[PDB]
Amino acid sequence: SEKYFVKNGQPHFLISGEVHYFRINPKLWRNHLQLLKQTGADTVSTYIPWDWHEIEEDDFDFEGKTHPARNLIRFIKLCKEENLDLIVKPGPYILAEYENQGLPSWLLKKLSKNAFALDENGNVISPDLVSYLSDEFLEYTFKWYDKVMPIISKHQKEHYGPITMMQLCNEIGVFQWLSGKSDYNPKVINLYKEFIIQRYKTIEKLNSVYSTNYNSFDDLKAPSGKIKLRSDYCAYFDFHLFFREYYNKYISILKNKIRSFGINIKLTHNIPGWIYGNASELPMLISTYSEIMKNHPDIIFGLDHIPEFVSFRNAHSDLACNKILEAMQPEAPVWAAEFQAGTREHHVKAYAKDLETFYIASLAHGIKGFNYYMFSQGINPEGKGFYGKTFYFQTALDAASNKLALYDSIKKVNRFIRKEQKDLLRTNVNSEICVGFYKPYFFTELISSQLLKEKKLNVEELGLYIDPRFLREEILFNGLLRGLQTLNYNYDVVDLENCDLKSLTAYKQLWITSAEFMDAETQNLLSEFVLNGGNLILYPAVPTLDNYLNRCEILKNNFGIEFITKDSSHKVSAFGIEDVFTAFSKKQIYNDTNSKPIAFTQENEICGIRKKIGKGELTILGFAFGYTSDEHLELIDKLVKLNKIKRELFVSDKDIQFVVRENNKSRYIFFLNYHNERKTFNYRKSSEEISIAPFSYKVIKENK
Amino acid sequence: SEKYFVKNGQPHFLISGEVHYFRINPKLWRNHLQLLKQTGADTVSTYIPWDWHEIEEDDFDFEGKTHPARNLIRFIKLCKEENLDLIVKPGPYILAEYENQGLPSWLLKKLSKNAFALDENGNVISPDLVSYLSDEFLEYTFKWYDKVMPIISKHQKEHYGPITMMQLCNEIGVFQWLSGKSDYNPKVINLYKEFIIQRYKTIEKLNSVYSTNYNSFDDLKAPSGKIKLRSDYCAYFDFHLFFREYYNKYISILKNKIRSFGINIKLTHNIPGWIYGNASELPMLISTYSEIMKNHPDIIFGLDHIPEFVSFRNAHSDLACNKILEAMQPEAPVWAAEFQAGTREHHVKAYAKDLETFYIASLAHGIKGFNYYMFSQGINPEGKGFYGKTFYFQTALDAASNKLALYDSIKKVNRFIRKEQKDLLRTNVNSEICVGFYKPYFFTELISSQLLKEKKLNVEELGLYIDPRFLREEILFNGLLRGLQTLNYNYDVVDLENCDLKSLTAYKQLWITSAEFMDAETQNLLSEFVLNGGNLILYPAVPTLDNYLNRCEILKNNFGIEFITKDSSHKVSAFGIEDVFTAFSKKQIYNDTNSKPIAFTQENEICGIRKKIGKGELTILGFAFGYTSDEHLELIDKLVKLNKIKRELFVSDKDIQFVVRENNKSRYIFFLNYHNERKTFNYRKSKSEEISIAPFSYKVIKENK
Repeated sequence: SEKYFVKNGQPHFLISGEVHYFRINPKLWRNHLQLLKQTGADTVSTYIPWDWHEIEEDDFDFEGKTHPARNLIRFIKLCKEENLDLIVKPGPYILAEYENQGLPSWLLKKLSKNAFALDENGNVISPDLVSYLSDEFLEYTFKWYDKVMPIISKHQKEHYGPITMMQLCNEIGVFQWLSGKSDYNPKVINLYKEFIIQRYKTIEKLNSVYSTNYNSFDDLKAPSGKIKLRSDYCAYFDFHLFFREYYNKYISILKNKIRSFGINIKLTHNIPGWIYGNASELPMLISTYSEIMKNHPDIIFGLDHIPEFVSFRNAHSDLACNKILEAMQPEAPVWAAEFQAGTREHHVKAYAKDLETFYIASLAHGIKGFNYYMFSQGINPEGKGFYGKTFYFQTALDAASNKLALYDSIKKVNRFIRKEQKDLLRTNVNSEICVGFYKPYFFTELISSQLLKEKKLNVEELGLYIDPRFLREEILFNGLLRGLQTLNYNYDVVDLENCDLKSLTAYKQLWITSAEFMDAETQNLLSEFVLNGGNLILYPAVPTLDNYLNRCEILKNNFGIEFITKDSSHKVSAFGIEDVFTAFSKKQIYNDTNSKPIAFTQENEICGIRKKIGKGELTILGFAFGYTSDEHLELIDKLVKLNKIKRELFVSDKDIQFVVRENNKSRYIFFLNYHNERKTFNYRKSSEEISIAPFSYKVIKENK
Repeated sequence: SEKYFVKNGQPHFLISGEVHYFRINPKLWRNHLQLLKQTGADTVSTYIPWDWHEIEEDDFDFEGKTHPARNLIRFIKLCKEENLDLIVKPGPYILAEYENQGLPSWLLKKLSKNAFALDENGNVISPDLVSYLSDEFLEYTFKWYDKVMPIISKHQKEHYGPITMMQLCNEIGVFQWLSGKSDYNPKVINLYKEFIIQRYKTIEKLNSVYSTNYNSFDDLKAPSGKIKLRSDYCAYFDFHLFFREYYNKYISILKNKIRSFGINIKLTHNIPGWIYGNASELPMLISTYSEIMKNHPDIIFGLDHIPEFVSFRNAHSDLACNKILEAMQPEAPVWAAEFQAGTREHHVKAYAKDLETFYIASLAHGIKGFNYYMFSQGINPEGKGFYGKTFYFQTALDAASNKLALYDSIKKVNRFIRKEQKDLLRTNVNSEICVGFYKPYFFTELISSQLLKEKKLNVEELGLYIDPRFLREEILFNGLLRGLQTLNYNYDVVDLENCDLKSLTAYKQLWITSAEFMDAETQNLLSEFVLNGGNLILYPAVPTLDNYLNRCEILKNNFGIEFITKDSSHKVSAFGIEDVFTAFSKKQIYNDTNSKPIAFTQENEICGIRKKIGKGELTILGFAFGYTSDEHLELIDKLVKLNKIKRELFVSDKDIQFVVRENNKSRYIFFLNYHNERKTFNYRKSKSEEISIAPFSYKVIKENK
């Protein structure tokens, strides 16, 4: 049932620590590794920076010939001697606050202009930003691979070396997220043209979907600038699809090259997106990897969790991310490839007592393995740091291997995980609620994000009122998912793309946060789900358009729904809850023939109905709410209770969060106090009186 | 030397609690007032909502004829019976999470289009957002004042009523700021044209400053859209100067109207700007009040502090805000008109143990009075809540008057205040460091802010590289001021506008965070400061332009500086500190003439010097740093120590914050732990005392003599 790492044919909790040999005095390599093993960690993880080892063109030092900290071979030997497995990350990009993001200075100086990512005017975006599919870039990457990959191949577990996994590059696409800028390198744009011809076949077909007036594919230009027309939206939508395919073409080239060295170990990639201690943008970054995840069952994506603190302000972020990755990557364990230990930023403190609670919360929230990033602080050699001499602060170990406050917290958590892993890894939560993940709402990193200064997507110019990023961040991520977690209702997430109806029948309710657009396949899926006996909760809009903003009213028609969109006060009443604040003046007002009205505008127009369709049940709310009042928690609670869903426990203090994880034999109850208040409470199934410190936890075991 | 409130010729710490009579069962008003008085509070504060009392047009209820909680008159009488003084706040705007921000529904339905704030297209920005000088808006406002002001006048302290203070309107500009758009209403555009004609006299003089080619003032239009030319920047700069006059005209009209009722009590206004628990934009909002604070010595501005939590992430916001209000309003005590109690937002928790530390930190940080907002929870009657039925959570009292967890925290703090106020209010911190506040850098709410929808200002298009909002947010507010507080160096802030040289000579160092532009008056002031014996630290730029981006090289010439601007690595070395990360590739490279070079680029070019000039000292760094690395604290520490400034205490844990306040009689040592760590440390005045402090907690030590 559960997915988990395995060691010696038994469940294994992967405990890795990140230790950058190239940033640590080599006299202290053994001490760092011993102190890491002594916490109960089983694995160590590092970058192998191209710039650090190809010191000049075709001059490689992996043995400390030119700098003792270039002795990669010795570091691998010490990992083996100190009984740690090793994760290696040879790039070619490593980021990691390393100058030029790990690319050699000599390479960036030598590359032709056409090897760089270019803006729409043919100017170099950044002196350290190559075009991923540049011939010259891949030729040099391949020569780096020809030197580092034989070493990695020799030192795999197979050959009783320590190497058990390898990351390909680092956060593919990250520079487009950070800048909001696409690569317009003509070679990229040629691949985009081929993608469009492949997709539409004829200019007439393209013109019919986009409402363009092209005489041929020769008329077609890559989109740029603000979206003013529905045709611009269409072109940008497909440009996002193209980048997902392009990142798959890149990682496939690296993967096939790596496999040519007989490297048969597990391959990895990593997903960023936390900002200022919350992760509502991370699902957008998950969505950039949609094509890789479809085409590579053998590449495990892990999460980069950067909470910064642990409170009710961010309690919901890690769980939502873990659940969305599980939806998109069901056949691999959910693990944190970069699991905050200390802080990248001196002024952004990472307290041991916060991170200890985050580590236990992560267990509650289904994490199956993690890599403490950074377990060991580093000192940048020889000028090579982008930001200062020091790499991370408040780590488990400083760069000199001094133990810091976090060390004892990691040892304590690791001791618990080792004691419990055989049973804990085989537990799941009993979710009766399923929440739909509609990937096209997330396809906006070039047009609408938390990092994009000037928004290119303004849906009011397109004749729309529900912005997909507002919906996915405030109505879904910070709204419904935060509210369910706060109310201690389990949910699962499901990827609606190519979704199997049979998997939806497990759940008592499916929740769909819908904008005005949804593709035919998803409208058909939801239609069949209800007609066959499913209970659907759908808000804030019945969709009437497809992904290209062309008419598509399958779900509306199948469900017998009629509506007019009308302006009214932001507040509605719903299920007898007065003064429910909603996001929009515009609301769907429903015809109530064969329906039960359950929500009303200030002038008593019907903005929500319940209906029986076939064997199933529909609840439609023509208004948007997230979680910004107690009325929103009341409404989510009432909606869940329509299908008689119960929490696992009665807990006397509603502001205690709990997670019950179970299998046939074992139950774990995780109690999490995300508040600056000592809380005393009691619990029972739906003597037993417990006190939890501020920003703390308690784990109870029950035998069944 | 300290400014503080006075009652009967003695220092008085103003302790107010906000209690909304209109959101509380009137049978429980007395119980709320008694429980507030029992915390040691002396004052209660409330809005008087126009929508609540003018129930239809020209139908007024202040006596509970139509709803018991419209009985304002009984609430005033109960304040008197329960020995609480009263602050009243009749609007016209109140915000207060009240439908339509407090304006009557009947009003917003009746007003014509011209009464609203409009975008550059002519469209209504928000259906509750009026244009302040709208003739129609002011006519209805005056009719509301005609009914509420006689009541306020009758119940003033001078007539043995409880009313001691009144707020005019609420956070002027806040509704516009939150909308993310500026007001292009036609009353506004016409007043702007009069403003420009009065400022420049002839189109030729305007053209000489802006480098424009207008044939007449009739050709000049209110600036709109993005700044592409230095002349666009000039137009928007005057547009900012115009809005500061516009807000002064609004408050002036309200004040003159109020005074006509024989209302002689203290008038107030309240300052917005906290966002998600920090206040880096608050200085922008306070700068919009520049002309009010110059023209109205009798209107006391107070701060609206909304920390939400109390940690290292926002520790510097309240002190920086308190210091900037003191700079703009040096003749009145620094007070919080709204001092967070509970939370306005159910999903944004406010923990008693956080706010108790915030209260003590506020005392350390020089606060002289406050109004706990909200002391009492409310329930909206009759659907009046903007966002739900309940008004505030985790307050001192719930709407029923039950004590909640915060009540005992507020009683504890108030007890310490009442025991100590006679001495505590008279205490000062010994500030050897003065930081300059250059208001023009803040004048960007039309073009560049955290809330503005459209970024109109891109300095690179103007041939500049130092953005005034980046400088004031990251180099000054989150950088220098955060760094000085973290290092436990006391600083004062001084407004450079019409600044007296004698008010700068008391300090060992003056720190100026400078862009490439600075007016001739300020360039001249700083020149005289150093020539006369001042010690000046100036970065990241010697300015070479004035506020209209025209040539002004006064300070460069007076300091005998030559420089070229050159691109290099972000990293520099400064005072032997290697790998100091700086914000820009571009840096100032100084000639070494008659100077000591103290900072170097990766190509070892000189990007900082120190020199002696007349009787004074100059330290110039041609690179920008805030506080985003440990090297930045090292660099600030090195700079402070150039003039042998010392901390007041040796403390064994550098992450403990302290403030020493003293007068002739008493010394108070405030220790603040903004970190989630139980800390045990020792200290001594610069045999050591040992202290253990809880996470997110505080200690106060009083010493006699």
